[PDB]
Amino acid sequence: MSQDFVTLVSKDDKEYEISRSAAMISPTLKAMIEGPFRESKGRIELKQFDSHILEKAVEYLNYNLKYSGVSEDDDEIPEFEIPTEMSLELLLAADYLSI
Amino acid sequence: TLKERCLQVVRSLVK
Repeated sequence: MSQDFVTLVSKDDKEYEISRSAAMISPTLKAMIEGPFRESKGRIELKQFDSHILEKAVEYLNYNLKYSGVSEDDDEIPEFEIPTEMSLELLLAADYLSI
Repeated sequence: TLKERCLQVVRSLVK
């Protein structure tokens, strides 16, 4: 029963809790929990990246899970809009997330 | 995917 959740954390400890089912879509989470496991035990503290950015980055992972569950491409899956303002920092969050 | 979207947005912004 491996937690069922991992914690991607933003700025001053704003913790987004991501279901294992989504988490595993990031090989990076899967590595981190196993490598420096004394530390990153389903915890990724990007304690500098902002919650509204991290939210979109992890929402992509959830969206990916939904898309996968859907399987047949689109069953009311919305357009994954990313405002320009997001992209700037979201790039780094996305890189760390590294699907 | 996310990277591609982000890159496309950045590219669009720069263009």
